[PDB]
Amino acid sequence: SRKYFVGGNFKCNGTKESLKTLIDSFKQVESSNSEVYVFPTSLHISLVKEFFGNDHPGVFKIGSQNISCTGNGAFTGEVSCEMLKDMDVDCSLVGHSERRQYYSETDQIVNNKVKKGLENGLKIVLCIGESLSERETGKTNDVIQKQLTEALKDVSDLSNLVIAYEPIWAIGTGVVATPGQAQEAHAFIREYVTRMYNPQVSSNLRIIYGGSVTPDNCNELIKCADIDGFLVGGASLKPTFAKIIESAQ
Amino acid sequence: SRKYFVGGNFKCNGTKESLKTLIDSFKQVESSNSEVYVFPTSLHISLVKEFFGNDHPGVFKIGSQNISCTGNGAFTGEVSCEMLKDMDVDCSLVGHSERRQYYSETDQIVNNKVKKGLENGLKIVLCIGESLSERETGKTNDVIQKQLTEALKDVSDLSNLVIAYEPIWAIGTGVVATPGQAQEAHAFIREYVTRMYNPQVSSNLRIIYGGSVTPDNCNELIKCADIDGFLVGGASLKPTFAKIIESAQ
Ligand code: NA
Ligand code: NA
Repeated sequence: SRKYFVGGNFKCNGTKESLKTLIDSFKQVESSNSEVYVFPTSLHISLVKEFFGNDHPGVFKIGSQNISCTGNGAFTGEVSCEMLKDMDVDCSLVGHSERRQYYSETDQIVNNKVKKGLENGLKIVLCIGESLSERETGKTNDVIQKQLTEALKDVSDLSNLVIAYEPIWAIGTGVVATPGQAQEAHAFIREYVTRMYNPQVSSNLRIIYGGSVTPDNCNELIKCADIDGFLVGGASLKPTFAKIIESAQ
Repeated sequence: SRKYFVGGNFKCNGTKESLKTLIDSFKQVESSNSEVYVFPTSLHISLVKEFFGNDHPGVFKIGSQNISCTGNGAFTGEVSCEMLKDMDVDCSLVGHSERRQYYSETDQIVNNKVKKGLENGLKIVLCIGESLSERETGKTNDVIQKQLTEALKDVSDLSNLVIAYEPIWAIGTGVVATPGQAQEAHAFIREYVTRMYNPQVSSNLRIIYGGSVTPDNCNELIKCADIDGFLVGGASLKPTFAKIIESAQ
């Protein structure tokens, strides 16, 4: 059976003081049957590693929120896979909705980043999802197919991939996603991955839910047959992120 | 008379070990009449601060290679001015040629970033410059005017601004800029700032040269009347960056 994956995307948040307090809480988490990652900002990755230190259970690992399309060189403002590996970071998000929406990350850029990450041995959390206009006009499945076809173009091996479904339509719009709707989207993603690859590959692929996750709804969502964990937003900046990890046990 | 400014842009380069060695050299620099900044990647800022420690000569300060357009929040992959201030970083590059060229930073995004940086108390190194096609078609001045007009739109106070002129036409093209050509571009920039503001403001504004700078040419360039220091690329990842600082004495 698939090992569950619980990620905490800090986004553009954190201070030295707030992260010190938060990581002190996370060090109290004694064990997990799931993979557990937190994704601080690039500015905070080394600090967060220092805060964890060695006096912890080895439940939490650290990931990046983004990776450069290129390796080292004349890429002002960018951070490369090789730099991350030097820092002992073995995972990154790619194609988060916010980067697609705000920073001109196209499907083709996302493909480039997935390939770059996987080639450098990183675990890549590929983010996909449709907007409210797309959902309301019946294009959910068209969008998921396009995003997968393009993001995974010439990507042969999914062993180090995880897919996060972001119900963009249900984030900040006043519209709310039910667990049933989440499950339906995850089942469809898995079904398309079967077509693009095969049933063995799709059966092994973790598909994590990247909508609104809190301590109040995580236990219901994780039971859904095609939901294999979470990519958590704001709830990952609170000690009760531990309750979300516990739901995945 | 203007205080000179020597910046070292590391771009997307560095490892823990290589930076440890480099900063150990930079700590040997005993004094400078110039402002001195190094701009590591965001991943490396806290480690570079560690390596300098708390008993060095106080010659070097640390800057960022980029800042977010927005403050904290749901901006995956971005690092904000407020985050930089929390880490005691007081300076950033904005509008570097590589970000304009590769990451879709328009003049309007650059304006947004200059305003956001300055409003948060950061010293902003605004980068401008024209391409080889622009230079060869006679558009150098048109391009500089446009870039300044847009980047400084509604920017009233230039006390925390520095401008870096990047002769993009002379970087990676096989075409080489002479110090005379650099001087001519710097003089034009200052002349246009006079028109946009006034001669007091333009006489106080540092305009630093962001073309090819090494220990072999820095002494000739710094003597130029309108060249007030440097934004150095690859030469800033070597101990001999110290020789470039020394040219600005
Ligand atoms: Na499940
Ligand atoms: Na000069």
